[PDB]
Amino acid sequence: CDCLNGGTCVSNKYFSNIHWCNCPKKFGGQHCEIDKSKTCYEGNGHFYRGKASTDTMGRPCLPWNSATVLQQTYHAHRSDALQLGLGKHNYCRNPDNRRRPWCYVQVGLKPLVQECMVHDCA
Amino acid sequence: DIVLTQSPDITAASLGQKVTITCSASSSVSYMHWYQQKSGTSPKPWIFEISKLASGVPARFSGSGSGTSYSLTISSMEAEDAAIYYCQQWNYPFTFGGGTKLEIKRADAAPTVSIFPPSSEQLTSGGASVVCFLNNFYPKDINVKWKIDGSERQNGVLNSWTDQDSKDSTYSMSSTLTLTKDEYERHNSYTCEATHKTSTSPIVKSFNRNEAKA
Amino acid sequence: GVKLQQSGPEVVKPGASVKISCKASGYSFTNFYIHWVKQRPGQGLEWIGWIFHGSDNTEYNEKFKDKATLTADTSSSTAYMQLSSLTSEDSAVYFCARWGPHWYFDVWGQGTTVTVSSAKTTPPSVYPLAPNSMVTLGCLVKGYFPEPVTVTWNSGSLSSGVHTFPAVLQSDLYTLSSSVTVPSSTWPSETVTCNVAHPASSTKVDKKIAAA
Amino acid sequence: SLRCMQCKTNGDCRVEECALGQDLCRTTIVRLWEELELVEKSCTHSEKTNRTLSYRTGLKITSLTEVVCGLDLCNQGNYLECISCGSSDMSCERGRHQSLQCRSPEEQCLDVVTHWDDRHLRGCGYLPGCPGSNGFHNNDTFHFLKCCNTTKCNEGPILELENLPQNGRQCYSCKGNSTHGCSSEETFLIDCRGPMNQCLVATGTHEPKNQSYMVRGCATASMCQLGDAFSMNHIDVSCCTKSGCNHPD
Ligand SMILES: *[C@@]1(O)O[C@H](CO)[C@@H](O[C@]2(O)O[C@H](CO)[C@@H](O)[C@H](O)[C@H]2NC(C)=O)[C@H](O)[C@H]1NC(C)=O
Ligand SMILES: *[C@]1(O)O[C@H](CO[C@]2(O)O[C@@H](C)[C@@H](O)[C@@H](O)[C@@H]2O)[C@@H](O)[C@H](O)[C@H]1NC(C)=O
Ligand SMILES: CC(=O)N[C@@H]1[C@@H](O)[C@H](O)[C@@H](CO)O[C@@H]1O
Repeated sequence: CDCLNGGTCVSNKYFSNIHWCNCPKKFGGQHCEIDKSKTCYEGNGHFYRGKASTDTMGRPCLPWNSATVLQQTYHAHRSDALQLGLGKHNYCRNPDNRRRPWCYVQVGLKPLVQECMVHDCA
Repeated sequence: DIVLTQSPDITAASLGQKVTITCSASSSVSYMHWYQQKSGTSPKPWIFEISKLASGVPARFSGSGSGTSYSLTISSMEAEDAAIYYCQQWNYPFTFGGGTKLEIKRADAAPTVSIFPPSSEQLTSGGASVVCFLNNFYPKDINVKWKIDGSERQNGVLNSWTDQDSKDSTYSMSSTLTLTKDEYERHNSYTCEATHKTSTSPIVKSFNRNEAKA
Repeated sequence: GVKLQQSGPEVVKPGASVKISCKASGYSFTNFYIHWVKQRPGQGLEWIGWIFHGSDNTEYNEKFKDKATLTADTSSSTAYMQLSSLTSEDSAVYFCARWGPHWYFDVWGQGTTVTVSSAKTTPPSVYPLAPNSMVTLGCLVKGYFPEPVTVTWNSGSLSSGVHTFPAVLQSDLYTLSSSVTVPSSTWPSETVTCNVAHPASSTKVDKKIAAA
Repeated sequence: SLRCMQCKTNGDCRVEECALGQDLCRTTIVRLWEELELVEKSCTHSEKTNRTLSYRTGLKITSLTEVVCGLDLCNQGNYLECISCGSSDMSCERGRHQSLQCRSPEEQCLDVVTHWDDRHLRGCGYLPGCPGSNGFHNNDTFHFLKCCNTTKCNEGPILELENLPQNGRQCYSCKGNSTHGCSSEETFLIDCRGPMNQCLVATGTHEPKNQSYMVRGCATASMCQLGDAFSMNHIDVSCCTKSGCNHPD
C-alpha cells in the first residue's frame, strides 16, 4: 500500500488491479498526497503539501510535469516524486532542503527556482 | 446426522389458546423452516427463513429461534390451524422434524355406541362380520373390547378412526369383528365394550344372534 | 403459472419397479433443484434426494441410495424417480418439490400414491348394517381393490350425520364402513340407501338398509 | 510482435514490447468524483476484454473502465437504473444502498462479491461473464457475480456465503501447483453451497510470469465455460457433478 497520510488502499481484480486510495476529507490525489487544507507551510517547508501556484512576486509556478520541468532536476516523473510531493500540479514544494518552499517559474526563455508565496505558520 | 426433535408430539389447544411448537436440533443450523400439512396432502410452506410467513399465512403465526432451538407460535389458536406442522433444516440433509399434530381441544364427549350383526347378504356369502360404531367422542383415547358369549375376543378385530370432525371437533371409531359364519352360528351373545374417560364403567352394547325380529 | 405436475397413482407388485414423473412448468427448470420426499401412511416426511439440471447431477439420502434413481428429461422439463424391488415399506405418497429462491421447498407437486400390492382390481361387496329418536345404519364395504371407493347416503341427500371411516387392509383387500344417523321417524318408514362407487372396477351399487 | 504504450498514473509513458502470450493492449481508466482521473496502460493478456464498472459509495462515485485492442500502439489514443453501494465505506454491509443510473445502454446492473479488493460492490457496468451470474468457493475464497438488465435487479441483502445452504455435493479444495498446493495430501473435501454444485478444477497462469497455477473448489455451471475471478490469465476449467470427482484423479 503506497498511500500517504490517512489513506486506505483499494484495487479491482477486473481492471488490471490498478490501485488508488480512500482519503480523509482534507486529502486528495490518487495517494492522498495533496493537502487541500494547508494554507501556510512548516518551518522548512520540506514536507509541505497543498496549493501555492504563486511566486513571491505573483508568478505562476510551472507544472512539475510540464515538458520544461521534466528536464530540470526535480519533476513529476522521478522515482521519488511521490515522497517529494512532485506530481501533475504546480504546487510549491521543497524537495531539496531549502529553508523555504519553492517551485520552478518560467522567466522569458528559461525556468528558474523562485521562492514561494506561502507564508510560515509562525 | 443433525437430529430434529419436535415437541410437543401431539397437543389439543382450545380456541383462542396460545400454542408454541418447538424444534430441537442435534446441532446448529442457520435457518429453519416450518410446513403445514392437512389430510396427507402436499405440505404447504408456512414459515421460512426462521420467521418469514408464506403468502397467505395469518398474522397469528410467527416463528423464532437460533442455533439449536426454533419454535413456531400461534398467538391465538383457531379451527383452521388444526394440522400437522413439520420443521425442516434449510440445508443438505433437508431432514424434517417428526411433526406436531395440532388438534382442537373441546369438552369431553362420551361415544354413541352402536352394534350391528352380520347381514343376510354376507352370511349367504359364507362370511360374518360384526360391526360396532363409537361415534362423536372426545378426547381421542378410547378402548374397544369385544366379547362373544361373554369371553373377550381379540383376534379378527380391525379398527378405523376418523380425523377430528369439522363441525364438532369429536372423533369417531369403527371396530369390526370378523369370524367364520360357522363360528358366528355357534355363539349367541355379541358385545362391543367401549372405555372412555367420560365414564368409570364401559359403555356396553350387544345383541343376541337368537333374539331379533320374527 | 409455476407448478410441478406429478403422474397418477400406481399399484405395483412387490419386487417390481416403478418410475414416477414430475413435470415442471412456469419457470426455468434447469435453474432449480428438484427434491423428492416420501411419506408413508400416517408418518412423517423423509427426504429422498435431489436432481439439478440433469441425470448426471444428483444427491441422495444415504437410506435411499439403493432404492431410488433420479433422472430428468431436460427437453420436457420433467424429473423422474425410479424405485426398485418394492416392498410394503415403499407404499407411500411421493412428492417432488422445488428448492426455491429463499432456500425452502416452495413449490410442491400434489404427490403420487404408490401402493405395493399383489391384489387385482376387485369390486367391493356392499353389506347393509341395520340394528329411538335417532337410529344409526352403516354400510360395510368389504374386499375391494384398489382404493378408493365413494360412499354416499340417499344419493348425497343425507350428508349431516355421516361418518365414512378410513379403509383398512383385510386379506390384502380393503374394507371400509360408513354410518348414518337419522330420526327413527325417518327409517324404516322411509328408505335409506348407501351408494357405493368403485371406479377401478367401474361399479356403482345401491344398498337399501332394510329393517333387520 | 505486438507493442503497446506503457504508462503509469503519473503520466510517464514509454513503448512496451509485449511478451509472448500478451497479444492485446490495455488502457485502464479510473475516475473519482465528489473529479479525479487515473489512466494506466500496458500490454495485456489475450483473453482480456472491454469492461466497465461504476458505483457510488456515499457522496463519491468511482468509475472503472478498461478498453483493449490488438494493434501496434493502439494503446496511445485517448438509462437503466441500478442499486449501488460499496465495501470501502461499509455502504453495502450497512444497507445504505443508493440508486445509480447507468449511462450506457450496454451497462447492466452488477453485484460482485470478492471475499478474500472491495468485498462487496454494486452498480453499473459490464464485466466478463456478465449475461447472467456465476459463483465459486473453496478453502479460502468466495466469488460471485450477478449481472442482469432490469431496473434495480441488483437490489436486496448483500450475498454472504454463510447465507447459501450446503447442498450435499462435496468437492476437493486447493490452490497452487499440482505438486505444491494441489497434491493428494493437500487437497481436501469442502461442502458446496447453494447453486455451486460443480466440482471445478482451473489450471492456468498466475503470479508475475507464466507460473502454472491451479485451483479446485465448488462452482456454478456458468463457471465451466473467466480467470479474473481466480486471478489467473489463460484459464482452463474442468467440471464434474459427483462428490469428490474433483480429486487430482
Ligand atoms: C435482458 O436484459 O436480460 C435477459 C436475461 O438476462 C435477456 O434474455 C434472453 O436472452 O432472452 C432471450 C429472448 O429474449 C432468451 O431466448 C434467452 O434464453 C434469455 N437469456 C437468458 C438470460 O437465459 C434479454 O435479451 C436482455 N435484454 C435487455 C432488456 O437488455
Ligand atoms: C472496445 O475495446 O472499444 C474499441 C474502441 O473504443 C471504443 O473503442 O472506445 C469507446 C470509449 C467509444 O469511443 C467507442 O465508440 C469505441 O468503439 C473498439 O475498437 C473495440 O473493438 C472494442 N472491443 C471489442 C468490441 O472487441
Ligand atoms: C510445480 C512447480 O511449478 N514448481 C514450483 C517450485 O519449484 C517452487 O518452489 C514452488 C514455490 O511456489 O512453486 C512451484 O511448486
